[PDB]
Amino acid sequence: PSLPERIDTFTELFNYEVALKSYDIRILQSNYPTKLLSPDSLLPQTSDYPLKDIQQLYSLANTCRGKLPLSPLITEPLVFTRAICKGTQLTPRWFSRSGLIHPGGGTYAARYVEKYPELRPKLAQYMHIKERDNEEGDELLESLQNMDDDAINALIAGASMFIEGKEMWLRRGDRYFVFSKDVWQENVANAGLSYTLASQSKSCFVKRGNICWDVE
Repeated sequence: PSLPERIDTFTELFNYEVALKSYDIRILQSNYPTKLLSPDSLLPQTSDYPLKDIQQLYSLANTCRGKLPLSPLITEPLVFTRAICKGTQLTPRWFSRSGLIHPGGGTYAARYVEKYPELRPKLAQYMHIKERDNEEGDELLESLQNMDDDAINALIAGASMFIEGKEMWLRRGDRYFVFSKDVWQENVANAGLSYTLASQSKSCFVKRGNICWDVE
């Protein structure tokens, strides 16, 4: 049987009621916007802006005075930077409607809570998962925080499947189901498959998520 056919067989060998746990995808997406999951959100974003505007923004952040950047492209970072300077309240709705990510990398919310620590509980949901200490002991948040780049990027892409450490996540219907290796590795073998992780593969001809599939 063809490789895509064997991969279909594989997904059919699971009893989705034996999953270790599952998550509703719609709720995951509403709670964790792509930008709060992506590794690249932590890196500087200054390249998406005119250089002169970024230079003026840094001067404003560093001194709270000077000439104001004229690009319409810099409105949100300008409003944020001026708010810090002038002690202006930024509401949860402001963060929720924003682009979330500060030009310097990381989130508006994380910088705001660094200035006003009392707001950490109210604004945590607008911070990047890697900026959060999980003081709440939230199981899904902790699960997401433990994913390496290739796994979290598979999740961001809505991949049909991906390996997370020793567990496999499988999309079925409106949920992701998580299975133990006792189950999923047996099903690999019984579907007539073998696999390598994308980060380990030297040739990844048939890719799903971070999984490089081949025949057994």
